[PDB]
Amino acid sequence: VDLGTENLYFQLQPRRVSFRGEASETLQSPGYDPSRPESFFQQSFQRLSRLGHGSYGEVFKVRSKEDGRLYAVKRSMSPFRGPKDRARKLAEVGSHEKVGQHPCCVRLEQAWEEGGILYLQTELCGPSLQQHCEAWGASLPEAQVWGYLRDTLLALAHLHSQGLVHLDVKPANIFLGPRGRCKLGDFGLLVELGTAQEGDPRYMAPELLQGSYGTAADVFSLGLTILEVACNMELPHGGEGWQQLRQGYLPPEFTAGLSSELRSVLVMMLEPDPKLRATAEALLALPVLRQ
Ligand SMILES: Cc1ccc(O)c(C)c1-n1c(N)c(C(=O)N2CCn3nccc3C2)c2nc(C)c(C)nc21
Repeated sequence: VDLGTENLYFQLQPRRVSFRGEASETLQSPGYDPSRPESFFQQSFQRLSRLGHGSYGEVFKVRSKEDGRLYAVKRSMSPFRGPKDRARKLAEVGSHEKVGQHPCCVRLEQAWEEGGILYLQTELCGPSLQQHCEAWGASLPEAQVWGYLRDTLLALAHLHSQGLVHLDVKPANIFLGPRGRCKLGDFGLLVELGTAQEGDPRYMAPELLQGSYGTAADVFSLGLTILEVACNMELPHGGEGWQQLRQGYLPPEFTAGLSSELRSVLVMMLEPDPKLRATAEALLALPVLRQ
């Protein structure tokens, strides 16, 4: 109703977080007894390794005591600051669910809050596309690039058909599947056009400087994502180089080795004018991007 004015503006029992509807907020698991002081997360999972960390919190590789299967769990660092912070963190679950089952989107298994900490349990993926390129140590071969471009386009087509904008497409937010596949993840910044925060400046669509939000923004971000991985090219967060990449410039020092076909597709994705920029649907229809 109105975030920032709540009665009791100022929970040691876990509560399921869902905007889908199931009615059962109560969590249970083998290995979990709510009368013991450890959290649901502590009692219900074997934490195997830390996959990542930052200001947001941490991600663990875990084995579920429920099914013996491997998952990734992301947890927030600190208790919610208050109801706006809580509403903003929970909105990730709403967005993640709103996305849905799509094979090119990271699948959310369940989410819960406890002690003001938010936990999201997803499928365990492979490394991020950024981590993949770091391990590769060079430009990805185009055969790999075509598969990751297709997969991430399928993911964007799925979001965009539903009026959803990811707003933070980049190698760090794309995760390897088996067999040269990948999945779009990190729906924390996703917005629903015409309803109710900024992506990585290196990948940001030029029209966002004027607050012009649209699905086209994601196509531009994926353009620079693919340019980066295909050319092993570090993207500037600002200055002349940042501007040039938003004026149709492809640096010849990095891009001379691109196939005409991959170059042509990147030019359509990097079109500065969001009204002229190709849609994900339009790109997936091109014979060069089928099967
Ligand atoms: C948990 C979570 C909730 C929401 C959501 O949108 C996403 C995408 C995730 N999510 C995974 N599924 C990760 C993962 O599965 N891995 C990648 C890192 N990595 N390294 C080796 C294997 C892996 C396997 C993962 N990793 C990190 C560092 C972050 C920040 N989130 C990740």
